[PDB]
Amino acid sequence: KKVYTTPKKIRHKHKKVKLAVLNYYKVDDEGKVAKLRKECPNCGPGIFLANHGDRFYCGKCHSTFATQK
Amino acid sequence: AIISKKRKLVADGVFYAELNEFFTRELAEEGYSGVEVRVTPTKTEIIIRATKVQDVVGENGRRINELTLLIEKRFKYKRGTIALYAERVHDRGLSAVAQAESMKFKLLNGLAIRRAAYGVVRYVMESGAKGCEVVISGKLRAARAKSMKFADGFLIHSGQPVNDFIETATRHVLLRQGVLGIKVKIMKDPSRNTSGPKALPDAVTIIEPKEEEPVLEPSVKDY
RNA sequence: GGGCACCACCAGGAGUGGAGCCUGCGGCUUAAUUUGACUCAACACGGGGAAACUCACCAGGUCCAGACACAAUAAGGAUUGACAGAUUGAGAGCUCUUUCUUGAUUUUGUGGGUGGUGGUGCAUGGCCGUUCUUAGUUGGUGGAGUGAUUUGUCUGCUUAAUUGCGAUAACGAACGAGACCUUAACCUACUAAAUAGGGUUGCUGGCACUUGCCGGUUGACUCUUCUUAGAGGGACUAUCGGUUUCAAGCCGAUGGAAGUUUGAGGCAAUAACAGGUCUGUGAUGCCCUUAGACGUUCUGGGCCGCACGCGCGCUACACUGACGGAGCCAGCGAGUACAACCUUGGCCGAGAGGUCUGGGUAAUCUUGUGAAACUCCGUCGUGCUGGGGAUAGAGCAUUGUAAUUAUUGCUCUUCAACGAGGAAUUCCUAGUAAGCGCAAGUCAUCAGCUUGCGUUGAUUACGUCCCUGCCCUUUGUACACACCGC
RNA sequence: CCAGGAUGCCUAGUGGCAGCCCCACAAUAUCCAGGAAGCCCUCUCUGCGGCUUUUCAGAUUAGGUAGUCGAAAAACCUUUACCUGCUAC
Ligand SMILES: [Mg+2]
Ligand SMILES: [Mg+2]
Ligand SMILES: [Mg+2]
Ligand SMILES: [Mg+2]
Ligand SMILES: [Mg+2]
Ligand SMILES: [Mg+2]
Ligand SMILES: [Mg+2]
Ligand SMILES: [Mg+2]
Ligand SMILES: [Mg+2]
Ligand SMILES: [Mg+2]
Ligand SMILES: [Mg+2]
Ligand SMILES: [Mg+2]
Ligand SMILES: [Mg+2]
Ligand SMILES: [Mg+2]
Ligand SMILES: [Mg+2]
Ligand SMILES: [Mg+2]
Ligand SMILES: [Mg+2]
Ligand SMILES: [Mg+2]
Ligand SMILES: [Zn+2]
Repeated sequence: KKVYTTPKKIRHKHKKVKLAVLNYYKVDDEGKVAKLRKECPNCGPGIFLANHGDRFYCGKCHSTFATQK
Repeated sequence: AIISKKRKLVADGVFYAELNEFFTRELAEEGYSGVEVRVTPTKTEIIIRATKVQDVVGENGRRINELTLLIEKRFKYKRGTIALYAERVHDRGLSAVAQAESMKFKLLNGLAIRRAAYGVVRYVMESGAKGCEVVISGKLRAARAKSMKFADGFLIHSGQPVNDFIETATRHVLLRQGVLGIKVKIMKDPSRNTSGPKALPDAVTIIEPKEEEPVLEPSVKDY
């Protein structure tokens, strides 16, 4: 057979940078809750917006926002 | 449904072939030989010839039922329109496929091959073949391949007396060292063939003549 | 010495080899122009006419399809997903920009599989090819040998044939050949038909105009010759003549549809070959490989490149023609409902091809596939000419996602080589050869290919061992891996 | 690769529908047998296949030996030959 080419640069699947008990949401009083950012208009509450410099999206609908918030 | 008649026929044939193949694959332990398909209105009768009929059956409708279900799944039929039956084979030794299967099984088990072949031949003879032949091909010891032929009686090679008379049976056998190719030809006796001619085309048996007494006067015998 | 064969030659035909062009295969070239196979038995073969797919090759990227076992994270996430533009060949989240999703699938290891048009056909199966479709092969007694063995299985003559007749330590047998089977031929003899064809007659069109001629209509009635295709017969070398130990047979006349094994095939023994195929194969041993794969999968190419060799092929070198009209006749087939098949009939278009409509799942419709080569009357007359059609340029079409490295078709234009091809060598013996087209196969689209089909239809043998091969016999053999020997 | 200059019988032909109208058959020698491109060859304008090599390998296959092929610098214009592979109830 013919020899393999060998440029060098390999690309692996990203490990994702997992993070839980994320700093979204808050509570001040104790009794009631204070939501941070916002929930989805398309789907029901529980899902939360992605916040960037005048650009939003959500993951349950893979990524489908446009309007600011 | 509703196609060119010839095309339909072809399709049916293909289906049958597939079924046969499946049976060969699956009913190895059971010692399957051949299928018989009767396509009437509503119901379709799938008859199965195997050695271990009981095994095929299971325990009053189980394995057979499963098979039926599988068939239905394959070919878009409904429950009721397929009917399987597992029947015995009238004389196993006259069958060729069955013999081949048996041989394969023996090989798998681990028996002296030549001896096994001889035994098979003997069995065939007992059953009542005019003659039979077994070829076992491959690496029967050593790396170099050999063919091993074991035969008894007559063996018609040429002509139409082959499709009519000789049942053939090929079957590969997988082992640790490699593959063994088993072929079996069983020349059924003409008298017990039923379908087609009951005798060879070249043989001309002449009946024995009957004696008479000449003269004994002119005479008469009136009523 | 004796056989046999148009894969041998005679007697002839058609040729190929030359010409151009197709296509195989070398050689070179190229990232890569994937590979298998080289006397017959490699070279239009791999059903291999590659536009991607196919595909194995190259440049590049994607994906896990890493089964299962066992631990490291075990939700303070295992890993799954992810629009936006840069990114990217690129509306490949391929990612690095991102900060949202996903919930224990996984995943990180370690046993363990799995896939591979990776390797090895000189590790195998099966299938195929070839010795060989030649006439060869075997054993049971019995005889000859201590024996391996031998005879049978053979001087002769026959036959396509170890086919027979004969002669005979051989007798009777089996396989192979033959028989067999399928098809191709005959049936005014049967069984049959508005899915096959006719006859009378109704209505009905035209004629001559007497009653007669051609028609068109599934209007009626009836038939089975042609049709089909069921069951049977029929050919057995039959009758006669010679010829041959008056045998096997062969040769000639007669009749007969048939007298070449009636023609053509299908199958086709023993023993084999280091023949081919591990690129048909969830046929497979072992090796290799085995998560940036030699797995897969996308994307763009490539098998098609050209100083040049050979191999199948087509087109022509014209006057037995060319071109126009006109005449006008086959047989094998094949053909869709979950697809897009064959596609008449009507209109548009010089064409190709478009359109509307049908008919057909098919002796019904395409289809009488009114195929060509042919036949008739005219135009050019033996000039590289109107022979010949290559290379060329342009446009018009179609197939498909994609046509440049013209896919193919059509339209105009360009008009090259080649005045029957040297040494060589192929094929052939009758509905054959050669010509001619059709036909399916592959097929979205492409025929110069192929398996068949019919149409037109000859010349010359009907022998021989000169060559070539093969077969036997007798001989010789320091060979037995067997002359590529020793 | 070449061509005829003239001493001459030529001969105003013989055949096939002679007729002019085409076909074929008939005219010794030739004297020269001569000219043009190519012509054994040697230096140049200084060519691409040798020289060794060192790196490897393609492989050549059933296995192996000896040679050969492929990518990198220096003067000169073959992939074959040969060794070795297998047995009874
Ligand atoms: Mg690669
Ligand atoms: Mg026989
Ligand atoms: Mg036969
Ligand atoms: Mg041959
Ligand atoms: Mg090609
Ligand atoms: Mg060919
Ligand atoms: Mg193509
Ligand atoms: Mg594969
Ligand atoms: Mg493999
Ligand atoms: Mg082999
Ligand atoms: Mg080989
Ligand atoms: Mg004896
Ligand atoms: Mg002998
Ligand atoms: Mg006679
Ligand atoms: Mg015949
Ligand atoms: Mg028809
Ligand atoms: Mg011209
Ligand atoms: Mg082709
Ligand atoms: Zn959403």
